[PDB]
Amino acid sequence: IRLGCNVSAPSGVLERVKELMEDYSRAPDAKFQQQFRHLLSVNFEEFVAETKERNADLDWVNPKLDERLQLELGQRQLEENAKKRLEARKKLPTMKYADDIIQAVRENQVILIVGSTGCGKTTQVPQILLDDAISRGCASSCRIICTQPRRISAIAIAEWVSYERCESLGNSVGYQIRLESRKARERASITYCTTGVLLQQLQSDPLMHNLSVLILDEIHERSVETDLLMGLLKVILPHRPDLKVILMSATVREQDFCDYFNNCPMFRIEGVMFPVKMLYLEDVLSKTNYEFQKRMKHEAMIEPYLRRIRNSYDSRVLDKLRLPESEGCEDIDFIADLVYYICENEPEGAILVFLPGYDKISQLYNILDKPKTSKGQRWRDHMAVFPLHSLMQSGEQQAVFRRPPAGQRKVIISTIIAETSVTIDDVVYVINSGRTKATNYDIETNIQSLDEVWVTKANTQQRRGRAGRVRPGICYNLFSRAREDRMDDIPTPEILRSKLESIILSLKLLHIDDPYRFLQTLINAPNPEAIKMGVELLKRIEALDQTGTLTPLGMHLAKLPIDPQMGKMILMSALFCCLDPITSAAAALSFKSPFYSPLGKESRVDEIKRRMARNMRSDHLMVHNTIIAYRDSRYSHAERDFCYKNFLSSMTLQQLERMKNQFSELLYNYKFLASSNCKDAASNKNSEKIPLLRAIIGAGLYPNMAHLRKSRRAIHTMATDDGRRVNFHPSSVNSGESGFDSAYFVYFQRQKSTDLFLLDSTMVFPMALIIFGDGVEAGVTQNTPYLCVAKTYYFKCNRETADVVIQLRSNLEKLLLKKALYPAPIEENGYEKQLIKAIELLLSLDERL
DNA sequence: GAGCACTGC
Repeated sequence: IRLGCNVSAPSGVLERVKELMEDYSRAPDAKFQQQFRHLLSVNFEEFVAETKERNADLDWVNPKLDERLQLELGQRQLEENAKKRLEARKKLPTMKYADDIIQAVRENQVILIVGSTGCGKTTQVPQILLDDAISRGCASSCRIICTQPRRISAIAIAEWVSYERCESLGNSVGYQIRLESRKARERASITYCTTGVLLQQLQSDPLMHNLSVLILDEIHERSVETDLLMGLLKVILPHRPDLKVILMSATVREQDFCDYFNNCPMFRIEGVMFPVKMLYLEDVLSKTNYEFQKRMKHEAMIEPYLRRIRNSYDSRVLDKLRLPESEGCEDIDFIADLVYYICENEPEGAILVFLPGYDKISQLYNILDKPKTSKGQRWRDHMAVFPLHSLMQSGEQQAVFRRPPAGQRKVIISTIIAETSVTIDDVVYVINSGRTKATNYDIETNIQSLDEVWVTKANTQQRRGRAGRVRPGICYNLFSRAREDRMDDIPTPEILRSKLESIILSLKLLHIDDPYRFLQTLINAPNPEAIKMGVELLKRIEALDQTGTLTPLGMHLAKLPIDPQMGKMILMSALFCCLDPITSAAAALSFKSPFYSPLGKESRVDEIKRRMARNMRSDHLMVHNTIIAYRDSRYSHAERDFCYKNFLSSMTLQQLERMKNQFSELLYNYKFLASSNCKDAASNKNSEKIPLLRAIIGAGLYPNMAHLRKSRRAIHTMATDDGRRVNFHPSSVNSGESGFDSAYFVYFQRQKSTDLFLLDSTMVFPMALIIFGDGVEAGVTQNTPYLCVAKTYYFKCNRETADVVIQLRSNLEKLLLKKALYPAPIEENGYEKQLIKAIELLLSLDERL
């Protein structure tokens, strides 16, 4: 055991802390406690009966509305606005199958519709079912929900379908995503939403009584949400005979979902796309004749294949396939040369280059922008080159979508973001490197890593279609067919990649209390060891008790749309009156940083982050300072100038503001706050006390702790609490800095790439970790009295301070349990405030002097 | 000294 710095507090402070604790100890309506007791006392059969009675609205129909919309449909089908657009819709393959889909839905609870791009299933199926219900005089019984994986798709599809019906958004078609909606009319309507919106609405309507038809789209992508939804339908559907479900998939292991729901009926609907010829590395080199130079394994892969194709290609072409760097993106000049090849030959059209990540995008951009080869210098001024990455601004401007100036060919250098998330319509040419990056978690070492990997066959098939939107395209794959043969069908289903705390907790509000039993019923069952890791984390933050039963705190956290650790932090910031900085930190961790990282500007970005961090040694407080400065720029009508100078996305900043406001409104509704405004002065009295903000941030990121031992940019010797050496990620505001006031840090995420990095950190003080943490005990190790935290970090502490801190923790636990069971704002002059004051006083001792 | 991509009444 190694003893750390002395945490003893002065007698004058100890005296006041004990006065404040004893004032707190002299303390003597709750509808939340009755709801929590009721949830725990009902079995699943009762839960089902009670939710039926509470969501009965769809038991009510409106015969005059039914008659009126039937009449209006028949009439307006003779108007000349529709009946053009109806003849155009009938060109969509899905409309050929309308009557068979109507009949199959009528005869089956679940059907599956399988189709590729252009088939029209997403826009036409909801309309077919809606117009049939209206035609049959059933209109007001029809409420159709169609889930989408992505926000932008929910909006765009809803707007398109609304236009096809000659309606403004909000009549028969609507959309709902998080914090934005254009709601359709209540009945005889189609709503497009993100899958997560529907999952959240299950808390109020767990058996889905409030819709007649559920359409799950893009299930072949195997997001957590749709995988979970399908598992929940196995619980729900036996209790909902009248509910209809239409599953929708691209043709990517479509049979999995058919098998998963008994053997349900499956429609295969043909696509509409222009042909895209597929070339592989052998064909590419046979065209360009590019010459390379500056385990194997690989040799066992390529040599049998070179035998099979020996007569179809020149031997010098085949011989290049034996070079391991011929495949993938390992040689960027090879890729640049293929770009030049397409620029010289082939018809006009844009080039879309799929590369794994930021680093290789930067390399290809620099080669094309500042070429060393004469062939490149000829082409430099004839290309319009756009790097595309989730951290770069290019996707948030218009230029990459519009056609380039005449005589210039657009070249887009992209990550997987342009596979689905981002769409460029004038692309005729795709260079598919076959490489992406993936995050991998190793259960046994508890290490998350980011590794360059081969893409899957489904990825290659998706990238190929990206060349066929306008005219016949070409897809150049930078690997051999032998490499393709070795690729997996699909990416690992993301639920096998996921941390499970939030899911397990949310299931409790649906009365699925045994997560081992339910998650085993998914299409791919997560590792039971990851479920246990999820349950143990939830017991550690006391969202579950030691029996695994939901606590009052756990119920509150399940009702916030954020990971429970950060939900806890937000709730603590309400009690400790730091709401605004803490919701900023939580929202940035839950969503993302507002900072861009544009090509070549990375040291400039580092300097901006430094200035926003204001020497507070926290990436989390840095984000909040950014938000404070962003508000000032709006108040100054300097918003654009501010975002430009500081490399900030105003779109991300505005979304972070919306999320902070959602957290504030929910806490207000749950009676933890007197005001719903996250800036409200009452909720923020402590928001400029930095040691208090470090304490609350620590309370949320605990137990992820690190300890720095080191001197010198500076070199760092630092280890997380598990003993593994780490460094701050270079993008972090603590990388390379020296002179930390404290050697301790908390962090949200640790990740291995070239080193084991902390991607974000806040410098913290021991006494804060001790007050809000666990594994706390006082004792004597050598002859020195100590106080420890997590049974890991042992601090010199005298008896007087130890006994007061241990007593403080007991009262804090008592206060937290009571606020969770009986939510109410902490009154300024009351008993509970005196315990808050005791803690503020102890934490203020670490203020920067 | 480095950052695949989604998302929440």
